[PDB]
Amino acid sequence: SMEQVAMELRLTELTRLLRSVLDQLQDKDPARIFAQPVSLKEVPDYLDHIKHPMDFATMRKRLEAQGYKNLHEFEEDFDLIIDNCMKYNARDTVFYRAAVRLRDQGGVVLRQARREVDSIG
Repeated sequence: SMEQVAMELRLTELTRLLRSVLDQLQDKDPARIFAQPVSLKEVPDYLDHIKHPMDFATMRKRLEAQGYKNLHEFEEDFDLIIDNCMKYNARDTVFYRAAVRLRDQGGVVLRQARREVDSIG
């Protein structure tokens, strides 16, 4: 149907916007601390601590399969990246501090993305 097609075009346009958001969020992580999943070879106990791991590569895979239906879903995954890190790592670590900085800087990007997604519908 043409209605299905139109919905598919909206999904595609959202996907384009979210890819630009994701690039912008990831530039706020110049150390690439959140680039890839936590390695179970190097933190074998990780899953005893963190129930839903997340990282930028995993988000990017979801994005390219047009797997985010709205901005809320994408933000949930971004928040997992930060929140997981702040639970697993202590306050005095480079990891926790990088999460705090990503959160603060990403909030600005997400504030306007919310306006763009509403605005362009």
